[PDB]
Amino acid sequence: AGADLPFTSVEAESATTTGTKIGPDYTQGTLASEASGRQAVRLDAGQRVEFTVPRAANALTVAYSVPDGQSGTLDVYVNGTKLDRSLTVTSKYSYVDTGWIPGAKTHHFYDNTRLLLGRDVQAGDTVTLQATNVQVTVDVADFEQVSAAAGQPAGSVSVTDKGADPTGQGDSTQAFRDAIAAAQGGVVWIPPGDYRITGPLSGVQNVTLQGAGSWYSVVHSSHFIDQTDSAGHVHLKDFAVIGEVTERVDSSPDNFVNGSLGPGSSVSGMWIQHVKVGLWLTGTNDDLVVENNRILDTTADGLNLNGTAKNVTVRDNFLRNQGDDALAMWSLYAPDTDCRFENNTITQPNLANGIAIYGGTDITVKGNLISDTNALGSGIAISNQKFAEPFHPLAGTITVDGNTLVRTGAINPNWNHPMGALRVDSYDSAIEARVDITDTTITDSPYSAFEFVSGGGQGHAVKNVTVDGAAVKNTGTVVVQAEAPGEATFRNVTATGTGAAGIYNCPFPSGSGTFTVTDGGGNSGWDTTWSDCSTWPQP
Ligand SMILES: [Ca+2]
Repeated sequence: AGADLPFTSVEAESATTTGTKIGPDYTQGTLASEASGRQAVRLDAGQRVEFTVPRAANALTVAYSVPDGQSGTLDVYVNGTKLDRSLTVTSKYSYVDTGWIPGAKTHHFYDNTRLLLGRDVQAGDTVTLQATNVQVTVDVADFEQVSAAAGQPAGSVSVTDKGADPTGQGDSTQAFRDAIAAAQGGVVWIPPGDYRITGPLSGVQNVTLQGAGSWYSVVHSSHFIDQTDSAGHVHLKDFAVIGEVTERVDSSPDNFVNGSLGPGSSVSGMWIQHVKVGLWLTGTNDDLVVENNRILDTTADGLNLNGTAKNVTVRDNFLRNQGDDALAMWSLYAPDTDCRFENNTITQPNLANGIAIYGGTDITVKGNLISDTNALGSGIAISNQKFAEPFHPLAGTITVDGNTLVRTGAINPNWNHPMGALRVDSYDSAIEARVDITDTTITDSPYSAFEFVSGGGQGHAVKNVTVDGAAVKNTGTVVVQAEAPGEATFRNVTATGTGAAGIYNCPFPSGSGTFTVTDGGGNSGWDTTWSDCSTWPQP
């Protein structure tokens, strides 16, 4: 499961250090709770963490936190020799409050900082991070092989020929606009450099915007593309869009893409960071492919298909440190139809879900690796929670296949009751789609594995659900947390290390009916039921 990625992560807590390990802790609002693996290494200015390089690499991304209000640098050594550049570390993009979200606490403590090494280290080499001028809590480091900067394709129109400033001083918005107009049906080239784009660009259609690689062609914008419609055939490729967003303003489109890329479009090879939402997509995006991107450090969702999406594929992306659902489909206005989230890797959404499907028709969630979620969500949520109107509830077949969910689920502070790793939630209406949950690996869940709930207390049925094939290991409470009326069939679910019981079956509200668990065969390790519905299984 997960994205096919040209990098390998090494947890700081698995490296050799003179600092202090923090965690594990799942408690909402703690520094350790937002760390990958629930653990990190605090480095005083004393102290270093020495990583053994896991693979050939020439680039480094580090997830870290520094105290709010402070900033500094983190030195890098390779084989005991100090590199001549350091990582910039700051709290500027961290420590986000969302008081309007009930139950949310201050969050978003970490950030990601990157550096080309100027060297190509190899497996067995040592990369050491040394704190010098600020206390740095290091979570995890990614070791990547980044290709050399690509050359300009023949016939493309360079933004610098239209007046763009690759030193990042002047505003390049008009130059990009002029290049797009001059390269209709063709390619706009973004040479290596830093480009300030106050933005937004609109009328982006019939054009490829291509950089030399997301480590070389860097756009600095907090409002890059914003348009309600487009003729489509837009291809965004191989550049970075890095904003300066430090808060979540729901009414402000402080996003990389806001609106419509039109039909037949694609987004690939991008590095998207320090925005509110990476891609807030509405309207016509038929057949859009969003693939092989990194979306890091966003104060809200990584990507949301907010209605009308048709045959959109989001695949092979890496998402870390989103401020809400990392990937979401919200079928307002018109159903998202035949869309798929496939083979993505998601870690540490600060609140809410790894993947959330709210309504929609014939949706696939396949092959994703989702780790370390927090209060207010699940690893995967398949949901009829509407939030607003006009909403289109789940319809057709929802295919949830081949996903791996690691340390997902959390106590919701609004109930003091937990959300499970994977939930089906008949929040505002009964499940009228078929929901097929197959070949799921659920590992080290702090609470329950599978949850079936009508989360608003309205008593709508969770039904038409089949769970077929699962490897469930080290579940804190129950394999099945059944709190909605309805029915589901379970086959081929193998559980080990279940903390409390196989099944908790206690539907609410009283008066809304029973939930029938059908044992379809092949199940093992969870053949017990929690005896007392008036109590809660504890981890
Ligand atoms: Ca960690």
